[PDB]
Amino acid sequence: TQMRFTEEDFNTFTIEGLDARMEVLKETVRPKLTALGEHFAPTLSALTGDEMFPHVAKHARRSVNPPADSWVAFANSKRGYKKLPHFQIGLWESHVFVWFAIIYESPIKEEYGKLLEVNQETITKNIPDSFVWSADHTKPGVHKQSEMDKEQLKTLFERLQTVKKAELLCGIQLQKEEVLNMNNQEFLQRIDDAFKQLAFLYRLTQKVTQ
Repeated sequence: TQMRFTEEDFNTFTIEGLDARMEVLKETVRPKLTALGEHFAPTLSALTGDEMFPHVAKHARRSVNPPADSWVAFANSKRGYKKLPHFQIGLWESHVFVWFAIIYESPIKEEYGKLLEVNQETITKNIPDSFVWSADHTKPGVHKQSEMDKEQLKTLFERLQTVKKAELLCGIQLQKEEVLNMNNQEFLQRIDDAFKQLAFLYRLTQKVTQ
């Protein structure tokens, strides 16, 4: 099946109202998120060495506010993903994102933070300058690695262990124009390649999570 997002998928996030937007989202975006979940779960399991399970994002059951983005997450749990380091594939009306994430809900984000600060040279070395970072998955903004200061990436790890609502996300962005002009396989390959680059970040946390 086709998993690459088309124009009607990005445009779904412009529909006004929770009810109206949700009716379209369950028709355009969600089916593709679920397909992406079944497709990439085996891959991440093979890549990380841990059993990975897909989790399509919920909206109406969690918030009364219309979602500006949706995604499918992958974690080493069959019931959830928010409390563990995970991966994500999603989109806003402007772009598609692929993340390795540690969000506020993670009860042990303080340890991950101290561990990332100790491997800062290795992380900088293995994460391409074309990648991006984020301290909050609910805001579309990101920080480009190419224009990331050494102190900036360090403070980002520090705030992860200092500020309770600070997060850590690393991945890539595929602009709407790019996604609309590439084919399915090229789309799957961009995501697949990003997971290969992001895999070592999961392994670092793998150790601290016992």
